[PDB]
This record gives sequence, structure tokens and C-alpha cells, in this order.
Amino acid sequence: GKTLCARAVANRTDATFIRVIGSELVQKYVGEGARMVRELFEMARTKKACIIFFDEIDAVGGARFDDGAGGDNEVQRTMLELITQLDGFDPRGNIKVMFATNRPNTLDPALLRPGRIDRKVEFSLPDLEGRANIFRIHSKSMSVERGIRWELISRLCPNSTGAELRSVCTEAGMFAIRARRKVATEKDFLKAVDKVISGYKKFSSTSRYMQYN
Amino acid sequence: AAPYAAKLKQTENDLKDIEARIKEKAGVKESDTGLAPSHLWDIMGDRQRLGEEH
Amino acid sequence: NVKDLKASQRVCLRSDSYMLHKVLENKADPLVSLMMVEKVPDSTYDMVGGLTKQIKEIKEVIELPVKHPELFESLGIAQPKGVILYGPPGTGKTLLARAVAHHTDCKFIRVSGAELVQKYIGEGSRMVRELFVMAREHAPSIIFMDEIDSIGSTRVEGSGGGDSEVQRTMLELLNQLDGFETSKNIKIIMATNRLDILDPALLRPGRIDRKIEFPPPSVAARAEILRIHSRKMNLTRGINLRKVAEKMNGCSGADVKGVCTEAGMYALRERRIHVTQEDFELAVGKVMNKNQETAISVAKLFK
Amino acid sequence: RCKLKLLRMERIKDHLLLEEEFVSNSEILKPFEKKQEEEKKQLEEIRGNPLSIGTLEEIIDDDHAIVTSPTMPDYYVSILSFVDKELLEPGCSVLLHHKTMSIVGVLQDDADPMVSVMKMDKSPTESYSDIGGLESQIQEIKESVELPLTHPELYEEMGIKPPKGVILYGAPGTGKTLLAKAVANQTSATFLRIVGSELIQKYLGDGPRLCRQIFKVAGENAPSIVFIDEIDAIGTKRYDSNSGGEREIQRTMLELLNQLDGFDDRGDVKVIMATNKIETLDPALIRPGRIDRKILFENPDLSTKKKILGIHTSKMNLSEDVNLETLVTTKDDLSGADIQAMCTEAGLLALRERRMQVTAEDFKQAKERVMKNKVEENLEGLYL
Amino acid sequence: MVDESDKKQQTIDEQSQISPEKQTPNKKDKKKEEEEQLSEEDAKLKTDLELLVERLKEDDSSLYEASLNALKESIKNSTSSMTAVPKPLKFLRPTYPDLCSIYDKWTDPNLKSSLADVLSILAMTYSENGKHDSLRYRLLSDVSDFEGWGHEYIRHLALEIGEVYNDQVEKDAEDETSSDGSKSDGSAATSGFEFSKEDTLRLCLDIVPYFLKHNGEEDAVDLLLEIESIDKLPQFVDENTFQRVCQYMVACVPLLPPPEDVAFLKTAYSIYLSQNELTDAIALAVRLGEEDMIRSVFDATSDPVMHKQLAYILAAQKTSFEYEGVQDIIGNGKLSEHFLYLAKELNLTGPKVPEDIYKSHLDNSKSVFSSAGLDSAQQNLASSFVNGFLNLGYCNDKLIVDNDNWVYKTKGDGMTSAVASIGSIYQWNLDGLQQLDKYLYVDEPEVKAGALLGIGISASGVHDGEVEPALLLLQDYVTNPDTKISSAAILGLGIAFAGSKNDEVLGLLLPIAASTDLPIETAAMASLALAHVFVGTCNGDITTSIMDNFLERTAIELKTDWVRFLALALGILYMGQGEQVDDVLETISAIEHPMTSAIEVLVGSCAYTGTGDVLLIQDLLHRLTPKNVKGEEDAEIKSEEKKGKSSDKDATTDGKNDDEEEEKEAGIVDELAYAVLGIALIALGEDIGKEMSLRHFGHLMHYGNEHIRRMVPLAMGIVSVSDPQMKVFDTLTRFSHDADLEVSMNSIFAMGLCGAGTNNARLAQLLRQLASYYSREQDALFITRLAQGLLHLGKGTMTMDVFNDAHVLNKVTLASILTTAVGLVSPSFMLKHHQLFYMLNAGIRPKFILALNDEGEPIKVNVRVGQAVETVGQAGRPKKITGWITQSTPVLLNHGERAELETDEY
Amino acid sequence: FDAQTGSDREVQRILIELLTQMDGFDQSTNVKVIMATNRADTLDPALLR
Amino acid sequence: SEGTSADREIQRTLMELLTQMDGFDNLGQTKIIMATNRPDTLDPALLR
Ligand SMILES: Nc1ncnc2c1ncn2[C@@H]1O[C@H](COP(=O)(O)OP(=O)(O)OP(=O)(O)O)[C@@H](O)[C@H]1O
Ligand SMILES: Nc1ncnc2c1ncn2[C@@H]1O[C@H](COP(=O)(O)OP(=O)(O)OP(=O)(O)O)[C@@H](O)[C@H]1O
Ligand SMILES: Nc1ncnc2c1ncn2[C@@H]1O[C@H](COP(=O)(O)OP(=O)(O)O)[C@@H](O)[C@H]1O
Repeated sequence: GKTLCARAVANRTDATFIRVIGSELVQKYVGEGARMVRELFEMARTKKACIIFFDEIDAVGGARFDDGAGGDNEVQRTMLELITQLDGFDPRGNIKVMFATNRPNTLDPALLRPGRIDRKVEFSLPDLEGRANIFRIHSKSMSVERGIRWELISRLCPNSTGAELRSVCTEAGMFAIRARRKVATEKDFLKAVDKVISGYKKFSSTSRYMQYN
Repeated sequence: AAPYAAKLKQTENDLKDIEARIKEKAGVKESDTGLAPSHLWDIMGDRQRLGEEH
Repeated sequence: NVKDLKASQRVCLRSDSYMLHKVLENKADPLVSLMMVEKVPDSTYDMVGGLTKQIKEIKEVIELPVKHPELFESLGIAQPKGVILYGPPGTGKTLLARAVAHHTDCKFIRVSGAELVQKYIGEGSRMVRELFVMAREHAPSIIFMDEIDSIGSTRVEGSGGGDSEVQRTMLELLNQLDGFETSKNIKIIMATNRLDILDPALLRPGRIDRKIEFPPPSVAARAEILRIHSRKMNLTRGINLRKVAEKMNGCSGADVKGVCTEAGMYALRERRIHVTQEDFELAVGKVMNKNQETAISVAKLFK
Repeated sequence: RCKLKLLRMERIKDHLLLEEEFVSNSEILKPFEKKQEEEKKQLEEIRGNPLSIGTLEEIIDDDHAIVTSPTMPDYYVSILSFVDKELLEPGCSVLLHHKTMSIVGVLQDDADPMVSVMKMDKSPTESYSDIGGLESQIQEIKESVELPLTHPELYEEMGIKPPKGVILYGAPGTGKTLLAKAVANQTSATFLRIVGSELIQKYLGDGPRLCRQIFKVAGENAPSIVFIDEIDAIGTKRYDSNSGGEREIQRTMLELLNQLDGFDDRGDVKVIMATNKIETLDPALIRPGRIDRKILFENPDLSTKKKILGIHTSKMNLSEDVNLETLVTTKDDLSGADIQAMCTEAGLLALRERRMQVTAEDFKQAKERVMKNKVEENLEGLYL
Repeated sequence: MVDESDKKQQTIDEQSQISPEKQTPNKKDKKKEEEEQLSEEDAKLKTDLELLVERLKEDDSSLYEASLNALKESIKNSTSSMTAVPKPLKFLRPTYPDLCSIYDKWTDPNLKSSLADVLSILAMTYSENGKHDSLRYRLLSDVSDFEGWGHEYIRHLALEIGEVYNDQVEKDAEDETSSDGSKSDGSAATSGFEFSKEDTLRLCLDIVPYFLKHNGEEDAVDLLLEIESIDKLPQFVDENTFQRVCQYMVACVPLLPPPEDVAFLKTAYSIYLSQNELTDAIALAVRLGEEDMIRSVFDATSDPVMHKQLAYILAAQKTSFEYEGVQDIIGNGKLSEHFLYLAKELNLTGPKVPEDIYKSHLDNSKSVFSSAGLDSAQQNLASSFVNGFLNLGYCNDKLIVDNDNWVYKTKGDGMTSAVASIGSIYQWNLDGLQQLDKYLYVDEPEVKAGALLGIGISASGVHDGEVEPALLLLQDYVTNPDTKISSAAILGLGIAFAGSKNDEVLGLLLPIAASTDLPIETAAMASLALAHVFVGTCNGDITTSIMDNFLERTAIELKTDWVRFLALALGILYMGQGEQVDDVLETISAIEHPMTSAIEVLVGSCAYTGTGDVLLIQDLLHRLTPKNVKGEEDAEIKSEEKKGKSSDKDATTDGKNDDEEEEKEAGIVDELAYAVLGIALIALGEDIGKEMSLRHFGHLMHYGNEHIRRMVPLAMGIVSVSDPQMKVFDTLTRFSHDADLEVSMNSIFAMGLCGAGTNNARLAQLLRQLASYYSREQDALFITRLAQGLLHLGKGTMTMDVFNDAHVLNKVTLASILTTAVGLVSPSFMLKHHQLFYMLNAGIRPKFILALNDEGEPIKVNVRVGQAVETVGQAGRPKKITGWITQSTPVLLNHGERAELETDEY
Repeated sequence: FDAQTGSDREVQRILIELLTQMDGFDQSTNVKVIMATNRADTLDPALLR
Repeated sequence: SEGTSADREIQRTLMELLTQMDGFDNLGQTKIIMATNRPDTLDPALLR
């Protein structure tokens, strides 16, 4: 829930949220997108108490390197246009800046210099306690027959996401309707833990991040 | 194919109504922007339309 | 009024307010724009003849559900989709698709990878549906998506054919086209140099159900192409064109049209009206010599 | 009598309906004569003629706006007379007054040749059980696609969020194509269908605008079911390499993650994806909760293929000669598109005869042609 | 094709393709010369037949045309068909196809016309022989395959169809017409038709409906009975035969306005009776609505078997299913006479066992409240009625009622309706009487009156077997002379017994409903109750009701409301009949006044039901006419005019509704629309008229049973927010209710927007609130349909109070009426001898595929769902039984019927 | 061609007129256009036909 | 001109130079001195 706590924080702060998609920053002809970024930042300076949330800037934000015949250079113009605005020749006057990256595997080293992205927070996999917390937020929301263990379901699981725990409920809810139960019991929760895990292995849902830039 | 063939023609003849109905329904059709409170806005925005500032 | 007026019909305007005067005595049609700009005729089967077995195969599977889709309805058969014409170039693969279009009473829309035809969209990844929809308007039609399967040289490593990429888009549409305004009449006449270079997802079950191989010409068939060409020219009597077909061996239908042309350029030089039997000793020798000078190092028809 | 009964009621009712509306055209205008009749006069004079098309770039909240016309000149127009400012907001095409330009109303909107590929003109005439058999891996596509539209009640009892997404995967010809178009007939809500070969383009930047669009239209006209047919086609199809390539593939993928999901909070856009290259996708695509129940299909078993072959031979002429069960014997863990091609090829043998009958002989012959396809791009014979 | 002479037998066939030598020269010459040679022709007939058979395979027009060209001439030119009398007659077998080759294979317009007439004559003459039947047969079952016969055989069959149809249109009939030249009847073509029917029933389906209906007689249908009842099981299964039959009645159901329709459906009932399944018998007997047909099937199981067996249990179940209670009364007392067991049998027929099964479904459905918390003013009144509307059917909400606080805060007419709403909590239940009793013995008369209404509602589920009938309680109140008390009493009695016209119930209501001299507004209930009682069964068109209506018109015209209710009451009374209702239209019209004309247009709908297309057009000319006369001129009255206009609008909708149900289900999509243009229209026809057509639309949909329920109510609703009369919303919701929370997710939001948003009158607000709660029942408790459900062509009797109320501007007095809304559907459960309360499994199908029915017999693939689910409404209605794999056989076929499942486990 | 920008649709509109006037130009005693090109990879399929 | 539109802008302007340099337009007493910083960038029709 990379983007889920930043929707939580968008509820709390009540500042402007201006969201960017990194694949939205690439246009047909080169230097068009140069226009876009520059302009967007200066509109946000005029704006008072605002937040720019950089989503999915894995393309457009990537590492700079030379190809000598590429078509990557044309994209790396806009990559540069992101640097030159953040330091500026003036500071950010109340612009709070988030960058959301799937990957630290490739990033710019001047979009990941430590003075303009300040403290940088690794978001982690839930613990054996942390899955129990998540799955209580999720089963308190569901009708279940009282006397259950939310601890049990976490153990059964390996080290895993809570996005699986949001789907342990909902697939258990489909095993709920097939039995023609208004309620959810232990028995259907077991079938569902088996269902998600078998699928994860079959593909390779975790410990994989793809791409190269 | 007698038993079926008769129905087949009668289906085509039927279709001819459906086209005709689209044209009669669309002959007397009206369209709006914003209805009842912007009837009021006509009183006002017609005095202001005579001037030049647009 | 608005019911005497319609889309893509030219009106006259009296311009001081643009107040509609008359309908104009013209109307534009967008499908002819494409068809002309490409430029292709139509034909009969007397301009293909000699691969008379081929005309039988294609008349069965294309012509007979146009004239009478009723027979197919009773049998209960989902009528042919993609029908592969393939073989050596110029063996009159293209002229068969033309010949069927006249007889079937279809618009012969030759597609050929061109975007010069267009100036209002300009790519074929946004003009698969619009192309199908013009052919629906001006129904029926024969959509000659000619995929050569060698265009580009990064596009053949890139997809096995960049033309087959667009072919795949069409063909999938095509699966539910059994009724939506009442079945097919927009045929997929596809063509290629072999099907070993076609993607194997274009030859998947039920997707391709008739496959038409076209050989190089027979010696009886090669004489029948020569005889058609002799009616434009003025010969001398006593020339057997069964003799000429045996001087030649050809390897395509391409070879004999350039034998006929060369004899009348040789008679042009001569400055006599008649075509003589000796011109055809030299002519047969000029094409057969040309055919070998692009294959000794695999040189193109260009620099 | 069984066709007729249907016809007799339904026709006579469409004939009456049509007639009704002719007498009725006049009758519309009769309950008013100054109560609305007068109102109409007032609006018109304001409007005059021509109403000049503009394009609205942005609004200002002081009753004005900046239009840029396609004829060149920008104008600082006023939003005055017969207009809500809630029906204004970027992207609108507006009616301007032919002396002083005031926005008298918004009526004009113009469809794209790309929303024309996306949007469908049909409702599928075929419905479910035209590839039927494997009809328990179909209640993973009707308890998560069909059913939360049909019943909110069931998922209200259990509470929480209701289902979201499916990825269909398996052998080719095992029904994937027809599955998607068979749930769209039953639900009857906006069925978008896009090919993945059109998501791959030979021009950059427009790639992402196309993929960003599909879900934006989708959420607007919600409920919607978006069939992405073939998302196996994103790594195997690619034109040139200098406006194609890695870069263009990576970007369209990135875009598609925001749409599904992402931060958008768009409309209902259940997703149906067909694939067989499921490992040429992201881990944030085959992520759970954008895939919920995922459906695996393998080749049918021997007794399943008997369900399949009796669907297909009902539409055909039959005899006592025909025997289904020995056709089943020959094929061994093959697709039901193989079985669908033998029946389609069997009438090709009828057509070839010009005999209206279909016999056991016609089904066995086309079985030999179907098995020729399989083992002759083979040339090993016996497994070397 | 080309001639290759007599070298082998194969090439003889090729020789005769161009020119026959054994059918043309030889034979022709032979016939035109010697008459010893008649003996040679006779032997050669067999040879000639064979040559036709071999060349049937050839399809080309040219090589049948020319080949048999001179034979076609020879009929009149040389042979003259009487040069050897018998011999040309029996040689007409090869020559008859020769004529058909110019009719059908070659099309020459002049000869195609002319030789149609010739073919008819020679068909008749050769069917004396019975060899014209055999001629048809070799092409019907075929011997060869060619395109040709597929167009040709029809022509032979069409000759018969032609003449028989023509005898109705043109009275002269027989061979006097030269359009066929063949006699209509007589023992020469009659025997031909019977034999033809046999062959065409086996292999085809085509000519069998044309023959019966073209004779126009039930006699034709009764001949059919004989042949089919042989076929019932050995030739093909029971099921195939049932599908074969029901349609004689259905294509030609809509297609029988009253005197024919009843006579045909009698025969179908009898076919079912003859066959194995009595289950098919009961469905058709209900349809007819005759008392006589119901009794015969019930008797057939009950009387012959001395032992209790399956037979007594089965009888009780079958009659139980109709919740009209018409079958219930009739079937009771036979059980008492036989006396195996009184206790089980009597209860099982009654709707008392239906109370118990509801508890099992309810055990699942639980309670979720959502009722308004508003108090004070008119908002108090709104909320208290709303509580009853959410707890319709058997529900337990005792404690809320027992809090008498909110109860006592109701005032005026509100008090009466408040007590009435309490009764709907215990609708279809024996217990609940206790709450009503408290109020009834204390305070002002207003609460006393409201108690009686509530007794009515509660008594719906218990009034048979002489177990607390509504009659017992309510008789005392009728005796009491106060008007409010008596009026309330007879309203509740009518509701509870519904279609039951028991002696005690009917005969109480028989001297009364005959005072209208005294001016009393609330004496609408006098006729209104009696009308409700009558529906569900054949009607006597009672002399009590007809008399009092006329008398009211004489006495008063001041109370406009009173006479408007009265007019509707007559039209609702006549429902359940149509044959007899043709007579009473004239009787009413005898006395003519413009006020009387208002009554006539209503009654026209019922008389003309089971066709309406002379009725439809009439109810549209009427709409035009007000405008037409003022319109015409340029190029006391108040009461009469208003009654006139309103009656017509109601009549138009009503006509349409009965019509759409009985007959083809496809046309339903359009029939709703006959109204959308009707509405746009009325909303268009007069300023005054717009008010009436809004309200009518909602009940149009509910009565008509529209397929589409998502788009049309919601879209119409938006326009009608602006428009006056919020009672429009109430009428929409009765349709929208459907299977709860499918349609109704959209409905609650849509209706809730206008209500919550706008407040500008608490009067307007009240109508909107009631409508919203009606639509939903918590956890899919029950559904409401106008239809019986047992038949989907059917129409209920309990839902007629709903249908009545939409003809008038909204009133506080009307609110008391609206509390009643009965019309329950039971959820099916597989029964045992110990009365098992669980279903095992069922298949549900949203859309029937079967184009071998309208109704669509539920297929056998389905989608499987669990135990103990409510019988789903639209988009779930075809229901097939899954139980066969677990060793269970249904005894009672269920197609999505109301009827509870019953299984015999093996 | 791109043909997604105003400037390409200018290039093209002239070429369509050449082709159209070249059809007009046939069966005349003129010599149909002499043209040269540096490379053979600027031809369109319709031009070369 | 598998790239951007820029590259057919190059092409329009280049074709103009060739007709000048050698054509039925002839030069003259006009001279070209062409200064470049790397000559294997060029189109070989500008190496001519
Ligand atoms: N740690 C958690 N506790 C509770 N809910 C969680 C948690 N992790 C994930 N979720 C669930 O996952 C849903 C979607 O996660 P979200 O899109 O916000 O995440 P993310 O980490 O930014 O990943 P991505 O951006 O790649 O989608 C959340 O709405 C929530 O229901
Ligand atoms: N169970 C079946 N019954 C009837 N027809 C079937 C069945 N399975 C598949 N078919 C038919 O086979 C053809 C191709 O199948 P479809 O496109 O539905 O699925 P798929 O597994 O994605 O295969 P492909 O994409 O290669 O066509 C269609 O005409 C389809 O109806
Ligand atoms: N069957 C044929 N009869 C007569 N001339 C033919 C025949 N086939 C080929 N030709 C001649 O050869 C030319 C080349 O054949 P064409 O139709 O262009 O080939 P392709 O097979 O490549 O589509 C034709 O335009 C025609 O002049």
C-alpha cells in the first residue's frame, strides 16, 4: 500500500494534491514535455500550501547515461527538466515533495541526492505482528463469527503483503456466498490462504520488480 | 423451409418500423443547457451582453 | 430540412450568416479516396485464366455465401474467415482477388501498407475498425490486406511481419462478426509469400479454414496468358503461341507479360506493323536472361 | 406455431407504437402555448445564428472564460444566458454569439476515431454454452464479473469491498475469446474491447495517452467491463526499434498500473484480460486485488470433449449414421477450437459435394485434416 | 447430363434428363392410339415412377421443365382425362409433379398463377384414391436430396390451407370460388386431411395449426387428441408431447378473443388429463378459471384410492398453490367426507401451512430496520406507516409496536391508518390480533375502525379450514350501525378471503351494497370490497353491484370522489371473465348520459381482453376527442367532464396490461412504450390530463411485467420530479420491487434524491417516503408480482387493491387504503412426509434459450445455486430442478412456478 | 509518413495532386514525367506502381 | 524520417540545394566553402 498511505495522508493534511504520472510526461515530439514540467512547477509555486505527489516516475526520473544513437536521449531531456526545477535558483516555498518509486534499482543520483529528497523511508513487508494488525482492520470490516484468531491466519501465511490479506477476506467471502452463509467462519478462511499462496508461487508475485530504467 | 421462411420475411418488414420510429422520435426533440434557474440568468445576462467587455 | 441533409453531403451556404441554400449536386465518399489513391482495377476470370483449378477453389469458398448465404445457414456452418492466397509473386494471386471482386460485386479495396491513402488518420493502428466500417457502408467489399511479410528489416525481427500485426487485430474482431447487423459480407482475403513466415497464431484452429496454394504456371497455362496479350498486338498468322510457351519455362506469371512487351519494342525498332516470329526468339531470350541477373548474388530490382 | 406466437405479440405492438408517435408529434406542443412556448422564443433571440464553435481551455469564476477557437483568435468571452457553469469544465466545445462572443450554452461534443475502436456497436448474438464444457471454471468468471453488478445483496451481508478483476490464461483455442464476449451479453453494461496490438504503436507518447484514455472513458460511462484481448502481445509485437522497443513497452505498462488501478478513483472498470504470456507482465500487474480469482484453463479431458462436440453438431444436419463418441476417441487433450474446426470443416465437405446432408463420414474426414495440422509442422514422426 | 443412349442403366438415366423415351413418345402415342395398350401403360407406370426417383437428385430447372413439357399438355389436349376413365385417374401420379415443375421450379408469372388452381382440383380427386397422400409422403420423408423439394412440397400442402381459410372470409365457400375450385368438405378431401396430418405431425410441425384454426372448430382440436395420446410415451416422451400441445393454445391464445379461446383451451386441458402428468392438467385448468375443470383433476387423485397413499397429499398441494383461494374452498370438505385424516389434509390445503414455511425462510432473512426516525406533525404519520411497509409479510417487530408512545401521537385519519399498518407486520399470520385488540376497546371511534382494517390484512394467511376466519370476527362490526365501523369491516373481509366466494362471505355481502341514496363518501368500500371478492374466478356480473351504481348517479353528483371510485369498482368486478362482459357493455349503455359514457370505456377493456387491437385503437381516438371538438369550431358540466377524461386514461393502460400478459412475451418491451408516447402525450393531451397519465404508468409496468426494469422507471422518474403529484413515485416502486436489491439498488438512490433534496411541503414529502420503503424487503424476504407466478400469463386477485389506487389526486383518506398491498409469493422447498423445510439444489437461468417455448421450458444446463433461496424474479425466473443426481425425482414439475417443490426420494 | 501534425498534411496534399494529374495526363502524345530520385527508399507503393 | 518531423524538414531544405549546385540552374562565379567539424555526419549527396 505504497500509494494507500499517501491517500491516508491526503485525507489528514488537507493540502493541495497534484499527482503526476511519469508515463504521462512523454509526448510525441521532444521538448514538448519540457514545457509541461517547467510550467507545472511554477503553478505550484503560486499555489500556497500544496504537495506534489511524483507517482510512477520510474520512466521519467530514471538514470542518466549515453547511448550515442539511442532514442532514450529524447526521454532523458524531461528527466533533466525534473532536476533543474527542484533545486532551482530559488527554493521551494512550501512545496512538500513525494517521489514514489517501485524500484531504487535505477534512479537518478541527482533526483536521489539526499538534500532534496531529505529523509527517505523504506516501506517494509508486515511482520508477524503487522499482518495481524492489517488483517484485523480488514476482518473488523467483514462479518465473521466471533471467537476467531487473526493471529492464526498470519502464521499460516509466509512473509507476505497486506494486499493478499485484503484478498484473503474477499475470496473467503466468495466461499461464504457459495456455502450460503451470511457469516464467515474458519473453514473458508483456510481454502483462501491455500488459494492465494499457490498462485504466488506459480507466477512469481514477490521478489521480482521487472524493468531496467 | 416454409414454416420458418414466412417468419423471416415478417421479421424484415418489422425492422422497417424501428428505423421509422427513430426518425419520428427525433423530429420533435428538444435540448437544453441548464433549465429553470438559468431562465432567470437570461434577464440579467442580456443587459450585460449589449455592452462590450467581451 | 435536416432529413434532406445527412453526414458527408456537401451543402451550399449563403455566407453572411452561413444560411443553407440548396443541397449541393455533389457528395463525397471516403472509401474511393483510399481506393483511387492506391489505384487498382478490377478483372474477370479471363484475365487470370490458366490457373483454372484456383478459380474453382476460390469461387466455392468466397462467391457462394455472397450469392446465397442460405445454404450455409441450413448446413450450419460458420462461413469462411481468412483465406490464404500464397505462392511465388506475380503468379496472378493479386489478379485472382480482383477477378472475384467483379463477380461477387464487391469494392476491390487494395491495401498495401500505404499511409499516403490516408491524410485524416495516418496510421493503421487506429484504422482497422474505420476501414471495416467504410466497407460496411459501401457493402459488400473484399478487403485485400496484402501482407508481403518482408517489409522493413527490423519489423521481421520485431514481429515476424509488421503487417501481420495489423492482420491480427482484424482477425480477432472477425470471430464475433456472425451477427451484429446479420453476419458477414466483409471478407478477409489475405496473401503472403508462404505461411512459414506468417505468425502461428494466424494459423491457429478454426481461424483459417481454407488455404489456397498457387503454383508457378503450367506450359498449357503459360500459353493462355500469352494468347490474351496477342489480342492487343497485331501479329502475323502462322505464329504458334504453344511454340512460344515451350521456348519459355517461366517461373511466375510475371515472365510472359514482359516477353509480349519486348517483341512489340523489337517490332517498334523495326518499323513495321506486324510482329514476326523471330522477335519472339530474341524476346524469350531477353526475360530468361533478366531472371538470372537477380539471383547470382541476390540483387534487388533497385540500387 | 412456436415462432409465430412470439411474433404475433411483438410486431403488432411495434406497429401501434410507431403510429402512436406520428399523431403524438403535434400533441407535445399542446399542454403549453405561453407556459413554455414563450420561453422558447426568449432563448432563441439570444442565441441568434451562426453559433460559432470554440474550444474552452479554462474557466474563471467571475462569469468568464478564455476560449481558443480553431479559427485562431482567442477571445475573453462571458458566460452569460441559459448556461450552468457545472456543465462547463475543460475540454468543452461551446456555442458563441456571432456579434459579441458570449457562451449561450454547451450542446456540441465530438467523438474520437480511437473511442470508435474502443466502443462497440454490437451486443453479442452468441451467448454462453457455445464452447461449453469446463463449466466450473466459468463460475470464477460469474461470481466476480456478472454477479456484483446483478446482486449488491450478497456482498453486503459479508460487507467489505466486492470483487475486482480476472486474468484468463491457458492454451490457445480453449475458449478465452468467447468467454469475455459471453459475459457481456448477460450483464448488458458498456462493453469495451481493445486489442493489445493497437496498444503497441510505432509512435511514442501517444501510446500512453491511449492507455490512459481507456479507463477514463470506462469510469465515465460506468458500469463498464473492459476486455483487454491479448496482453501477451506487448512483448512479441513491435515495429521499428527507434520509436518502438523497450522504452515504448515499459511506459504503456507503467500507465496501465495507475489506471487500475492507481490513485484515479475512476468508475467501475471490471477488467478481463486474456493471456498466455503471463510472465511477460509486471508483479504489480499480477499482484492480487487487481486479479482476485484467477482462472487457469488447460485442455479438456475426454468426457468434457463430448459436452463440447454436442453443442457444435446441434446446428448441423444429422443422421442416425453420425456417431460423436469415436471422434472423441481419436483426439486426446486438444483444444475445443480444434473440435470447432472439425465441425466447421465437415460442412466444407458438404459444400464441396453440394449435398445438404452431414454424415459420420464427413466428421471423420475432417478429423484427419485437423490432425494433419498438428503433426505436420512436425517432422520427427515418432518422438526423437 | 448429355444423352448417351441405352448402353447401360446408368446412361438410361442421363438419356431421360434431356428427353424421356419411356414417358414422352411411347406413352403419349400409346394413349392417343390403341386402347388395348391401356394394359401396357398400367405395367409401365411402375417403371415411370422409378425414373422420377432416380432423377430427383438433379435440381436444374431446364431438365425437368422441357422433359415433362408435353405430358403437361396431354392432360387436357390428348388424354382429356376421360378417354379410358380409371386409367388416366391412376396415371395422375407422374403427371402431378409435371404441373409442379412449372409452378415452382420454373417461374413464369402467367403459368405459376394459373396452374395453382389446377393443382388444387387434381389433389382433391386423387385423394379419393388415397394415393395423393403417398405422393406427398415420398417427398416429406424424402428418398433423395435436392434443393427443389424444399420449396415444392409446401405448395401441395398450401392448396388445402388456401380453401379452408377462404370459407370464413367469403361465406359462399366450396368450389363455387374459382380460387381453388375444390369443395371445402365432403367425404373425399376430409379423409385426405386426416391422413396428411399424421405424416406431417411425425416429421414436421407446419400444417397442423393451420388446419385446426382454419376450420375454426373445437372439433378439429378434439380429433388431434386421439392421435397425440397414442404418441405420448412410445413414439417420444411425455415432455416432447407437452411442448407439442400448449402452444395450440399459445400461438393462438392471443389469437383467441373470448368464445373461440375458451373452447380451444378446453381441448388442451383434456389432452393433458389423458396423458401421464396431472401436473400439466392443473396449470391449464386454473387458466380457464372454470370451477368445473379444477374439480376434475382434484377428484382424479382423491376419490379412486381408498388408502391415504401419495394421492391425498398430492391433491392438497395442487389446490394450495393458488393464493387466490378459489381452489382452496372447492377442494376442502372432500377431505372431511373421505376421512382418512382430517388434521393433516385440511391444514395442508389451507394457506396455514404457507405461514409455517415462511418462518424457515425468515429464520434466514432476519431483520434489518431502516425506518424513519422523524416525529412531530405529518412526519410522525409518515414514519409510523413506513414501519409496516418495511415489515410486510410475517415479521416480528412486536416490541416497537408495544411502545404505544408514537402510536398515540397519530391523529385524525392518521390514527385509523396507523393501526392498519400494525396489522401488516403480522400480515399472513395468526398471532398479532393482541396488539389490535388493546386500542379497539378504548379511546375515540377512530382507533376502533383502524383495528378492523388490520384484522383484514392479518387474516390473509388464515381463513380456511374453519380456523379463525375473517368472517367470524367481522360479522359483528357490520351489524353495528356506525358507518366508519361497518365500512372498515367489509373492506377487511374482502381482502382476507380474496377470490374465495364462500357462502357465508358472499351472502353477507349480498343484501348490502344497495344503499347510495344517503350521501356517504366512504361508502365506496361498499362496492369496492365486493368487486375484489369476485376476481379470481368466473363472474355472475352481480345484479347487486349494477343496480347500486345507477342509483348513486340518480341521487348525487356532488361527491365527485365517490362516483369515480364506483366506476372503477364495476370494471374490476368483471375481471376473471370476458365472454359475458360483452353483454353488460350494452346493458350499461342502454341508459345514456355523458356521465354513463365514463363507465363504458372501462368495461370495454375487460370485454375485449385477450385481443385488444380494436380496443387499443379505440382508447386513443377517445384521447384525441376533447381537443377535437373545441378545435373544430374556429376554421354540472364540471363533474361530468372530469369523470369522462380520467376514465379513458385508466382504461387505455388497463386494456394494454391484460393483453400483454396472456399471449407472446417479446412484445412486452414495446407495450410499456405504448405508454411512454402515451405519457409524453397526455403530458401533451390536456393540462389536466397530464396529472392522470403520470400515475397510471407505474401500474402499467407492474401489471404488464416488463423485462426491462433498470432503464425505464428511473428515466421517467427524473422528468416527473418537476411535475406535480408525488404519487407518481409510489406507482413506479411497485414495479421496481422485483427481486429485491437488483433493480432496487438504483431505485432507493433515485427516489431518495428528490425526497431528501427538496422539502417545500410536508404533504409532498409524505408520498415520497412511503414509496421508498415499499420497494425493498430486507434480505430478500419475499417478492411481489401482479402475476400469479403459477402462470406467468396469469393475474392475481390480491394485487387488485394496488391497481385501483392511482386514479385520483392524493388524499389522507387514500393513505388508509394504501396500507393494504397483499400479493405474496412463497419460496419453494422440497417437501417430505415429515415436511422437510429445505431445498437441496436448484438451477436458475436468467434467460431461457428455448425457442421451443415463449415461457421457455427451463433447459437442463443452468447455473447452480445453493439451498433455501427465494424464487428469483426477472433475470432468474426459469428454474430447473437439480436433485436427479442425488436419487430424487420431482413429483411436481416446477418451471419457476410459485409452487413448492415436492420430491420422492428413492 | 506521420500525418499526426499539420505540416505533413501539406506535403501529402501536393503529392496526391501529382498522381491525379498523372492519370489525367495518360494517352497523350507527351512523354509522361521524367523524375529522378537519389535513393529508392522515398517511393510510396502507389507512386512506384 | 522514421524519427520526428524534424528530419523531413531537413530533407525539404536539402533537396533545394541539389537543383542549385547542379541543375538547369548553373553556377557561376559563386563558390561554396563548407566548414564542418566532422564530415561523416553528412548525407553522401553532400560529399558529392
Ligand atoms: N500495510 C497495510 N495495511 C493495510 N492495508 C494495506 C496495507 N498494505 C496494503 N494495504 C491495502 O492495499 C490497498 C492498495 O494499496 P496502495 O495502492 O495504496 O499501495 P502501494 O504500496 O503504493 O503500491 P502501488 O503503488 O504499487 O499500488 C490499500 O487500499 C489497502 O487496502
Ligand atoms: N466450449 C465450447 N463450445 C463452443 N464453441 C467453443 C467452445 N470453446 C471454444 N469454442 C469456439 O472456438 C472459437 C475460438 O474460441 P474463443 O476465441 O472463444 O477462445 P480462446 O481460448 O481465447 O482461443 P483463440 O483466442 O485462439 O481463438 C470460437 O468460435 C468459440 O466459440
Ligand atoms: N491468369 C492470367 N491470365 C492473363 N494474364 C495474366 C494472368 N496472370 C497474370 N497475368 C499477367 O501478369 C501480370 C502480373 O500479375 P499480377 O496480377 O499483377 O500478380 P500477383 O500474383 O503478384 O498479385 C498481370 O497484370 C497480367 O498482365
